[PDB]
Amino acid sequence: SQPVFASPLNVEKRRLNEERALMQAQKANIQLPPNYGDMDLILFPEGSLKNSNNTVIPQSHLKGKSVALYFADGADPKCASLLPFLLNYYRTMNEGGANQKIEIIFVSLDRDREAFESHRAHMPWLSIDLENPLTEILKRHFRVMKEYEVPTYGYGSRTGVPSVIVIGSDGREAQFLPICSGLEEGDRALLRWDWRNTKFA
Amino acid sequence: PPTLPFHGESAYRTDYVPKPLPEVAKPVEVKLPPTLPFNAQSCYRSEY
Repeated sequence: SQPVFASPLNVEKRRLNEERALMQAQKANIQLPPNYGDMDLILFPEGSLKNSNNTVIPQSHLKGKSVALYFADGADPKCASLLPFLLNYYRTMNEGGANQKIEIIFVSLDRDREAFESHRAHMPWLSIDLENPLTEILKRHFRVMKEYEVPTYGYGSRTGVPSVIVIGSDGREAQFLPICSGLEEGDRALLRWDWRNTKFA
Repeated sequence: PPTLPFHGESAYRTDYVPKPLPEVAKPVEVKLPPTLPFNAQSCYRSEY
């Protein structure tokens, strides 16, 4: 139930972990349903993330870094202002040291096949495929949505396009970067992204 | 005319959210120094 309750990640977290809880109960004095601290999952499955040339990278590479979804759209001119600042910010992290510090998972709100690839050529980090259903799954997890067509469950629009949210292993939000938020500090909220505490386990 | 669907939240419910509790488990472990043996003699124990 973190950060929200009515999320497709959330409903599959509880369903799968109580399924393994019922099996270990009948294979063995335990409490049901399991606690949220015992909620364990894989966020990105084996064929989700890929960089350029469409080659998949496993999530064992992602550990020890600070990964962050970049909910974006190539037609929204809020977002187009934020590409060269995010490209410059990501580039300077990864060059300055022995290892790569941050990482960006690109989540797209484009319209068709041509719209995704035209956006995808300007940036070097990872992505999730638009046609893969998990792009829709993470928007309704983080309440990141442009215009109201899908009914949110008593919540509001947490943020519109664009947004950079750093994530944890169990799917929780770690800190929100307020580009267009209650702070509205666009083009400078990327400096508030620390990486010592927001480490992907 | 179309009905524009409602979006909006109070500032209390967007900032005061339930939060991940801090993961604190650390006691103050101390190591006792071993006592050195009592190698001392009285004078009347030395020469008498």
